[PDB]
Amino acid sequence: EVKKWNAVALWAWDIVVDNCAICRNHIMDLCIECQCTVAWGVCNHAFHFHCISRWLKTRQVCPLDNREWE
Amino acid sequence: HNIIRQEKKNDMANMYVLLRAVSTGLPHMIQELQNHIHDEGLRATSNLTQENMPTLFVESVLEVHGKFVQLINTVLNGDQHFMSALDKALTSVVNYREPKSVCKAPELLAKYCDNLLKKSAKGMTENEVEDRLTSFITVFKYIDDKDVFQKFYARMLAKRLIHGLSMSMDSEEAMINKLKQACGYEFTSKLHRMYTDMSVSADLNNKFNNFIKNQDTVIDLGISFQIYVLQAGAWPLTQASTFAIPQELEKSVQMFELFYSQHFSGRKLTWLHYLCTGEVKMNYLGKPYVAMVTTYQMAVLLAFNNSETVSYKELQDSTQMNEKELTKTIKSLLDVKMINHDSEKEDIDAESSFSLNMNFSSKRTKFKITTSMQKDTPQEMEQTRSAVDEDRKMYLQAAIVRIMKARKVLRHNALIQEVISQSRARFNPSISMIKKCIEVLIDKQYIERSQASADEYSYVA
Amino acid sequence: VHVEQYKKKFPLKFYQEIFESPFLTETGEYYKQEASNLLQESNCSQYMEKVLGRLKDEEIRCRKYLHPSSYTKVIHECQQRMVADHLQFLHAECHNIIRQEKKNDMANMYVLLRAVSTGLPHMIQELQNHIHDEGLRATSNLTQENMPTLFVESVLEVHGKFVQLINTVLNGDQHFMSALDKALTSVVNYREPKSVCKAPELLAKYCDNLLKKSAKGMTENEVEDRLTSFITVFKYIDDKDVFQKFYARMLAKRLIHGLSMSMDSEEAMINKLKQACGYEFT
Ligand SMILES: [Zn+2]
Ligand SMILES: [Zn+2]
Ligand SMILES: [Zn+2]
Repeated sequence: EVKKWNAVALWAWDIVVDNCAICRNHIMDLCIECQCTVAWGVCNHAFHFHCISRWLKTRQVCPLDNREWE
Repeated sequence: HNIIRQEKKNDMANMYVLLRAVSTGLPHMIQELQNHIHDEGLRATSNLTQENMPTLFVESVLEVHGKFVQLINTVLNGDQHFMSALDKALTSVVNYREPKSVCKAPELLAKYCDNLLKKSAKGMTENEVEDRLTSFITVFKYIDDKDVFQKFYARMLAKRLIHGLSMSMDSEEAMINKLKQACGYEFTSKLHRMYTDMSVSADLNNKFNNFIKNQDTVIDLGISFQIYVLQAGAWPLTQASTFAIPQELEKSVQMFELFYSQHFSGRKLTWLHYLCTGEVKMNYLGKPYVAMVTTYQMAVLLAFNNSETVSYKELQDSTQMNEKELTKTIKSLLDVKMINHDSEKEDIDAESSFSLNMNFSSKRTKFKITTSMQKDTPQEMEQTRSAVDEDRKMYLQAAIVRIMKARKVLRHNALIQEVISQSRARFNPSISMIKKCIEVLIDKQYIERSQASADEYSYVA
Repeated sequence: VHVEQYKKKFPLKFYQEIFESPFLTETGEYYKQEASNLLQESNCSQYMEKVLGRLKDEEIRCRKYLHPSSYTKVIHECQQRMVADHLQFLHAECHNIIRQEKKNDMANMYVLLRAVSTGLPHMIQELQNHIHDEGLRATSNLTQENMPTLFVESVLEVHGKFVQLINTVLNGDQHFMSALDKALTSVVNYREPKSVCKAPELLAKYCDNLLKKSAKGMTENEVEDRLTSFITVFKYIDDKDVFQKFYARMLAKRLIHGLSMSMDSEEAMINKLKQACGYEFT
């Protein structure tokens, strides 16, 4: 009828280890040019809209996974 | 040399001041006092052995030190030479080891401090706790292999924290502050990360609950859920059974993973099911009973909600759990007699089938399996010692590399001595182990034996 | 080789013209075949182990059989066949290796890639991307509540661990510690904080905490060690002049009110800065 469950979560290989792979800035702070906009991508990776826009216009590939990010 | 063995305080003062007047009177007194204190401390520490009570190993030493310090303050005017001699004499006492026997002193001190912090020690006031631990750190000052104590205390602290068995986080924070002053911040950085993660987990659960309330569609998980989020860098849980989660927990797992992906992007979660525990309610009996069991035990119990009798193959397929731990879990459940083994054989085999115990009766409606984390297994200490040995190997290799690079040219004995100087505080190293590390680094081409002399080593790069 | 004993010019010409060329050709062909076969099946780490095994066997056999002169050329050909041909594949996978590393695994990257000239510089750049990014995690996570303590220990730990990794593994190649300095220098100076020179003024705050008497304080001997470690951070910091202007102001307030715990401590503080910059800075 009633069930209670205690669990432990273990995490590694964070994207916030590198934060933006485009710029040298945090996942939450402003970009290099900007310093605003957290644009989530279907690529399961978080980058600034200014970062992903600039480094997608010049190269459609995502540097981390070597494929296309949106 | 005779008059120290049976001493007269006035005579001691007279001979002490007279020897202080002369230039060379002191060293014989210093050495003989060091030897006498060494022998007395060895006699004191050898008095008791394996009497199930570890505080004596601390307490007696304290007393001896106290007695001696009183004397050194009373008639010796607290001369620093005598202070240093007392320190040298007391160094051997704690670092005493039986032949072929490893030094259990760091283990004993870790057990003592853990026992003080455990809720089993009730009626003990916090001020008295911190006074005892102030004495404890003073005793610890004489320990050589701080790394072993560090690892043991880290494991014990993790065990206490995961189950909330500590007095109060202020107490352990004061302890880590005291240890940090004692050996530097580096000695306590991982433990500070541990405490920080423990503190943050509450806000993590709060944010998770806020996300739950903020979902577009109201979700009824059907279970009460609490989870704890752990960093890989400080938690000593590096071991990784292809166990299958029960379907009831799949909804909660998926929704929490979605939460963590949305709020903490790019963080890859890992589940330690063997550590996850939970509350199970049996309603098929005459009274509703409540059990505190692990996820593996819970999965076996839920497998019976669809059939009263389950074969071993069915359980193993439903859980995808390895034979050894599945057998262990089944035996543990059989011990409480919540299930009945349908095969006459005492050994559980592949053909073993198990039936639900409709006749189960317990003195408590809500019951728990005793935490074996408090229990000590001889294998665990040996594994910890092996890990510490590997860490010592790596650190000694590091020290050799740093010294060799800093000098850019050095002798064999000079490298050995500088390694000895660098690692003396961290642990007691050994010459043969240093030579082994040197050979290994030669094999990997960090250093090369000098062409002028094999006793000199030169940096390859 | 001994037949041409008495010829004055080109004594080894017959040896090279009868034996060495076919031996080189067939050994190159054989190791091309072996490299292809191993790459067809092996894993990156296993291929790494097996190429080292083959290169260890080659030295032994060549010492056993051929002339003392011809070791180098055969070894060079063997090197030019295995690692050089598949160098691009090794570069591709190196990204994952550095971000999460096995001590033995990525160590052998240094040994193999050292022989080929062009391969090495790619790795040194990849390390900078990882090491700098990790430091950003250390900084951006810091809380504004107690700033002075956070910077001093955090960046040192990042510096200390990466110093520990680099020398235990990569044979401490000079170029590599240069990569350490450039990335670390970049980290300490950022524009994201609203206040410009936020870190340099916070150094004075950390010094201000040490400028106070702090009767319930730590040992002055280790205090100098903190300052000794503090200077290590100071070198990576660009705006040294801003620090001196701020530092004298709080130093003056500490001195005029006697807030300093000991005059000798300040003298060492002055002395240590002298070897750092000195002259007008001190
Ligand atoms: Zn960015
Ligand atoms: Zn922006
Ligand atoms: Zn992506």
